[PDB]
Amino acid sequence: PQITLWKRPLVTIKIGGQLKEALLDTGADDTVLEEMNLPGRWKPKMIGGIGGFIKVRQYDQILIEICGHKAIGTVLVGPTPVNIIGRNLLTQIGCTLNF
Amino acid sequence: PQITLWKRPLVTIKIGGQLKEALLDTGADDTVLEEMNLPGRWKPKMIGGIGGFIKVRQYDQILIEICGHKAIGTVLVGPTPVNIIGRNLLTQIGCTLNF
Ligand SMILES: CCOP(=O)(COc1ccc(C[C@H](NC(=O)O[C@H]2CO[C@H]3OCC[C@H]32)[C@H](O)CN(CC(C)C)S(=O)(=O)c2ccc([C@H](C)O)cc2)cc1)OCC
Repeated sequence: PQITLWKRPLVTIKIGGQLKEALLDTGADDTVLEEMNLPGRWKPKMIGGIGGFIKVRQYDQILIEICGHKAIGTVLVGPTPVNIIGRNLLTQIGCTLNF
Repeated sequence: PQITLWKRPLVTIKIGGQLKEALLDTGADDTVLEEMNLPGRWKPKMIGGIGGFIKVRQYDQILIEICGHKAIGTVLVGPTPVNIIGRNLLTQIGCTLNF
């Protein structure tokens, strides 16, 4: 689909078998989701945003379906203010900016 | 044009008579620019994201040119780590997400 930006580009995602809402975020290198339970191993990681750094849990090679498009990649889980889909997965679903 | 997301969507902007590099950021409601001493009145504001909040100065009705496309709107100035073009201006240049 084509998504305009008059509203926040929020979409429904499916991860770990559960539905959530997430923001398509071209300014994010990586994908960061609010605190949740995901199966499998994970490693601690740090990520920095506009206000500083936070501790996240890094889950690699995670299946995630974004607006009907499948991706398999890295998902960071931690105290982000909002579920954000970053470029690591936006590229997988073929997302581009156009103007 | 069409901008793929393999790398950060960085573009040249013109503001306050100066050229700068800025990120086309669909995850940003508003536009946040590096410290610059723009003329005119402003009001203080707090904006937050990953890692907490920072203090910025809000200027209204500021003209920005983004890849040759002109836009006019609110710009927040402060110690942001990167220049962020948000939806308030991205809409004005007809920017969409597409997949
Ligand atoms: C020298 C390098 O600096 P740095 O590493 C941080 O640099 C960056 C800082 C911020 C961004 C943009 C930001 N992206 C990330 O947070 O992405 C995270 C995850 O993926 C990683 O890639 C990039 C960073 C990591 C979002 O797109 C937009 N945000 C909102 C989302 C969170 C809802 S927002 O910015 O908070 C924000 C909030 C309110 C408003 C107005 C008020 O509406 C405008 C903008 C990009 C790079 O230093 C660390 C201290």
